[PDB]
Amino acid sequence: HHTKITNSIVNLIGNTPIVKLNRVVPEDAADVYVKLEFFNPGGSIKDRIALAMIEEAEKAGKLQAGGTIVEPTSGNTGVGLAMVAAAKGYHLVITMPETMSVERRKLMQGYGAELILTPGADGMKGAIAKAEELVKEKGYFMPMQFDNPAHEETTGKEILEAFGDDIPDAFVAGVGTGGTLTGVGHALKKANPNVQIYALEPAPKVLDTDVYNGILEIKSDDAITMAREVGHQEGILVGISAGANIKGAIEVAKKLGKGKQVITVAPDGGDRYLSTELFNY
Amino acid sequence: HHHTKITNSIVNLIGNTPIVKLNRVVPEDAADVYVKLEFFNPGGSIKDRIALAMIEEAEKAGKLQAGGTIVEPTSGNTGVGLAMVAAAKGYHLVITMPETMSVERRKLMQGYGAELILTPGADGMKGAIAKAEELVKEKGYFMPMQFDEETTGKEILEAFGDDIPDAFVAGVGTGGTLTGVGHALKKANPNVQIYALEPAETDVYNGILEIKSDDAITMAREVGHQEGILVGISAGANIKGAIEVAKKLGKGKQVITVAPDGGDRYLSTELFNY
Repeated sequence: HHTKITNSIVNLIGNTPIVKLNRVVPEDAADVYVKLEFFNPGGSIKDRIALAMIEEAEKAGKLQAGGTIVEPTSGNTGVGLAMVAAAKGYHLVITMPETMSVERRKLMQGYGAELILTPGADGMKGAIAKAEELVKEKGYFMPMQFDNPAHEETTGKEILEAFGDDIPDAFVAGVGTGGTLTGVGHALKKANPNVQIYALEPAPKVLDTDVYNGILEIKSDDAITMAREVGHQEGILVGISAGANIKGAIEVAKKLGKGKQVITVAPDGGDRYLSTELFNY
Repeated sequence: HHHTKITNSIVNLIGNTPIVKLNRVVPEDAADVYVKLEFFNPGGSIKDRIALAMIEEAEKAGKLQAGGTIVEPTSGNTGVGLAMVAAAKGYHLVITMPETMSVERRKLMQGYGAELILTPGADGMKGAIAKAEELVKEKGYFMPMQFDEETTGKEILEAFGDDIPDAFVAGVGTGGTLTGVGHALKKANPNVQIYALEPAETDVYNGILEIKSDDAITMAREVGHQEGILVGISAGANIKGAIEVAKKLGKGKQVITVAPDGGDRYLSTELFNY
């Protein structure tokens, strides 16, 4: 059956659908499928990685029932975690600059996260320190950031779940640091040694490429064009970052050729870009 | 077996938003309450699957051909789902609407390649209906008729995941959806009780429920906090009604309701205090 009945919201975390593109892909390319992460507020790969870390903390005794998660976070990262935290039944404390995520914080608060606004003057440093202080002072559990070195097994399984156990010939995604992408690269590589992993960037900033086959750069105007094409032709209203990913995925698809599979991700919907030249008309 | 779906087409997701048990807000001695999370896909509603069903029926009947045009009137929160559906389907879509329609909603519709025809703001939905009807009469475009079949039934049942509850609760709307749902569910289970929710002020509804706005907001906040599902006010109203029904049904039975709206849409409102 197409409509899923599930006993818990937690089963949905990072489990947004993976959808074939049927109109914008060249006839001679690999198939391009897009994980529609923008569907569901806790619907990203990163979100299920965050759920994994929470489960592994339970397993390692480091977080017990009616405990508190503390996290120096912002954006759709913090929204995802707030979703995850409330889904799992834990009190969540988010520390952030007062200057960061006007209204995106109301989203976090909507999931019953406790927000601690740190002074603008320090930025992220002030937020990190306050979280660190809260660990030291209140005995809250702070997730280790994925990017920094100092289980892998549960991580891999969780990533595989977010893929629906589909192992592509190539995966293409945006990066913050590249941390998430590295974890994904590792998990996919376990299942297919030949998988190609591509970081996508817009047209200091220095990536760790150890697990990557390629860094792809996409022009902003191209990202917008691709997004509009997906909207019009596919009926999936993707954002600019999604559009950038789709454009990248197609490039890789043209190289791979017929009968291969490329997976990419749509982190963002068109909704977020109402002010931009995405919505001309 | 697998939680992430791999799918060949976006069309397969239309009306197929997940049905999720509430685990915290419902008394243990009540029926279970499940909520169709319609807001977690832009084409994710029951109404959207109904619209796809109508399109497929027109296709099969030849009332809509390849390279044909769908025309539909719209106002308020309505039109985005259809635009999704049409672009998914590969057809030209013409949407008629009062010039008083949200620029936001319009750009969304345009984002899916919809052609917008702005009808006089003074004539509201009636102007939009007449223009749509005029376009049917003039150019032979196909109008769904989603405004104030055996395969219809089956498609509604698919939007339920073939889960037939003891009770279903939803907002009245214009009439369309709730009527169709009530027929398909009663055909499937003659025992089913249907409840129509109204804002506190046919043969299909067993009961009319009224839920005060304050109640709706409180419910929605509790769902956000306790369940981790950021629902809107109208969802809150539905969940409150569902629980009331659930309390009367008792342990071992099932209430299905719908979340039409996310919390997102209400950042201005009493929902976001703090």
